[PDB]
Amino acid sequence: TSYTLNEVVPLKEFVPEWVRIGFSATTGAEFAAHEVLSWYFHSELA
Amino acid sequence: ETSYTLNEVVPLKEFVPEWVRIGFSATTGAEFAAHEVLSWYFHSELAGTSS
Amino acid sequence: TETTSFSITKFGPDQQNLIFQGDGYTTKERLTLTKAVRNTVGRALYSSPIHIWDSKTGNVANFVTSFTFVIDAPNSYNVADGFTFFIAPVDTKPQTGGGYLGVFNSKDYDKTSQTVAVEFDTFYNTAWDPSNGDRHIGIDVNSIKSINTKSWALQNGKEANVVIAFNAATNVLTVSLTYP
Amino acid sequence: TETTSFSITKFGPDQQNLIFQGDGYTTKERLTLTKAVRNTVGRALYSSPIHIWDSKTGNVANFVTSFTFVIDAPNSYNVADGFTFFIAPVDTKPQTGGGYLGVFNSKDYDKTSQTVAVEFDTFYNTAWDPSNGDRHIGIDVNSIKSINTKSWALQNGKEANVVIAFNAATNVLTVSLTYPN
Ligand SMILES: CC(=O)N[C@@H]1[C@@H](O)[C@H](O[C@@H]2O[C@H](CO)[C@@H](O)[C@H](O[C@H]3O[C@H](CO)[C@@H](O)[C@H](O)[C@@H]3O)[C@@H]2O)[C@@H](CO)O[C@H]1O
Ligand SMILES: CC(=O)N[C@@H]1[C@@H](O)[C@H](O[C@@H]2O[C@H](CO)[C@@H](O)[C@H](O[C@H]3O[C@H](CO)[C@@H](O)[C@H](O)[C@@H]3O)[C@@H]2O)[C@@H](CO)O[C@H]1O
Ligand SMILES: [Ca+2]
Ligand SMILES: [Ca+2]
Ligand SMILES: [Mn+2]
Ligand SMILES: [Mn+2]
Repeated sequence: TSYTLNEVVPLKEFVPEWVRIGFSATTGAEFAAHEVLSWYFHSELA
Repeated sequence: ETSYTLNEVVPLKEFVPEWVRIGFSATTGAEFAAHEVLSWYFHSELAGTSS
Repeated sequence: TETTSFSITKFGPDQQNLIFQGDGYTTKERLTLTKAVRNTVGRALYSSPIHIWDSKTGNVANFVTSFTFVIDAPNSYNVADGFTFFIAPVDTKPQTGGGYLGVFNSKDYDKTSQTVAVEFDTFYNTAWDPSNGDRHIGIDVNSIKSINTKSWALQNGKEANVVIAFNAATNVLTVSLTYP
Repeated sequence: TETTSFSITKFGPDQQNLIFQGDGYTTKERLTLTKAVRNTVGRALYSSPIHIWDSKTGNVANFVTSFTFVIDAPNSYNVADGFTFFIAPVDTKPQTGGGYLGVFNSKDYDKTSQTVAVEFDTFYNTAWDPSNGDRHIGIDVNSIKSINTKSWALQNGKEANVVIAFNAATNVLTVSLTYPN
């Protein structure tokens, strides 16, 4: 089953030049366990 | 093109920790010189393992 | 040219190249952000800063990340709050929990946040989420109120494969979620 | 499987993915470790820890690094001390300067050191360096006395390209320095 979402997001306008990337998950009154099983990342700045 | 080469068997797991930092060092003493690095590429690949 | 890459196929007990915040920790080869407990926050960041754009040149990076995650709820109705992949300042720390997913603090646009996030939101919060009440994938920039959302059906306990990619030439951010 | 990779083709003024120690800094697209000044040390580390082997499986990583460096001395005769690519504990800090290259403290094996380094040594230190007095490439493990060395002719001010590779299946560490003419 696949779900796909696309959007023009001009990153330069919102984020500092140097960034940290990661994951976040929370619970409140209701809850679930949130887990990540593997991670791949690659970036290329010219 | 003039090349220089050296190969040695060094069993790294007998010497370094499992997690490491890599880098460059340069010194001068009584005599000196500028030491610069113009570009740097690195790639490591550990089969399977964090454990 | 500047390039950063890494891959972690299975997380070991001492993943030193990651920064953990909140209750984030690693167990049984998985990164666990949250336990099925209420009112918690967990986050994990890659250790290196990454260079995403440059003011001298005006250039911005192309990038791609892929991960597979699992959401495991007590049942398919009582599920909250969701999960996020985000890009934030180097000194980023947990923001508000619950519906704010650990990364934002308001439904109003806040330029100070400097955080873009792709969210997998499992709880309907009436003040900002889609009024259809559905579970959804959304894109957030500096606000918990998404710029755009796609309805998604959670599959409790199943591994989901996500690919997020950004094309600097068109400034298009694409996210693809697949239950294989 | 774990991989870490990066490339820096031109260093910028604020290279936040590097940790600088001593005098190291970046100027005009170069990472400068020392200026041509006496008695200093400059070190630069990649900011991420790298997983180089695993105690659970006993597996060791394969890795490759290439870089171009320049040594620029006041003349071809009064040059010291040299340069190093090293692999050390995550909390590595500068050790002795001078002939020790900011990475070791002794001529004797020091098990607490836990660092292995490939040196490009430009000054003959009578206590430990190969007696022929030549400048050389050396592989060092826990000691400034290289376990193996190759004589190298310094071309002052020229770019040198090196490739360092470790093959986990054989435990062979290979070092290649080429001067492009
Ligand atoms: C129709 C109905 O009553 N449905 C209930 C919800 O009312 C309830 O939602 C919670 O309501 C509380 C106030 O009554 C809030 O304090 C809760 O907010 C916290 O939890 C949510 C979900 O985890 C977070 O998004 C928030 O950020 C807060 O942390 C919440 O709105 C839920 C919980 O029992 O059940 C419905 O059936
Ligand atoms: C045979 C002869 O006379 N050779 C001389 C060397 O003696 C001289 O080398 C220096 O000698 C000093 C005292 O004799 C030492 O203090 C110097 O050591 C310091 O500098 C070197 C080089 O930078 C470092 O490796 C050391 O760690 C110290 O920092 C050095 O050995 C040289 C020129 O100085 O001329 C020779 O011909
Ligand atoms: Ca919500
Ligand atoms: Ca020497
Ligand atoms: Mn939402
Ligand atoms: Mn030597």
